Amino acid sequence: ADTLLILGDSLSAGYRMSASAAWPALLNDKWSKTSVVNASISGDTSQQGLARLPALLKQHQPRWVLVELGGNDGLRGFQPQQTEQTLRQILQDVKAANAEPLLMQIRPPANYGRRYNEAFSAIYPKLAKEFDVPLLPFFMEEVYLKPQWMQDDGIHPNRDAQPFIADWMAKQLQPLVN
Repeated sequence: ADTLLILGDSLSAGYRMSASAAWPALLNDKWSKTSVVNASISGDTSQQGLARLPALLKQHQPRWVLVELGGNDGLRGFQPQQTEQTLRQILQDVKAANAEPLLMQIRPPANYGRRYNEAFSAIYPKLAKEFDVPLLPFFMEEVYLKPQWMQDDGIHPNRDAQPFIADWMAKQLQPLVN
């Protein structure tokens, strides 16, 4: 089976829950045909993900790499321009490893400021166009509509949400991984 590497933060690693409870594990279970390797770490900024990428590509030799990063950059002092360059590098590295990067749109909280939010959000469509890659919608948009799937911080999806995110992701990824 080919390998799909998930390079994400808390949203893919699972916030305050075990690896087996996070949606990537459920997806892996749902899929013998495709191996889903979760290389996500709670709190990771795009830079921290990029730092771990080289070893991951060499060790896992993935055919596809889902990039779900950037949400932690704002609070970590990174300007939209820095997030853009970091993601650009990640996409470059993924392609150079003969893997297909699958980028996911990320949306920061509204209390971050319109100036930042507009610039930040624009990063994703720009890179997807620049590298001609798939741009998946932010999976949390659907989760936000179900308070019963949100943890207390109003930021991370809870345990009950994972199976649904896994199904949602399976649907989005199906066409991309054949």
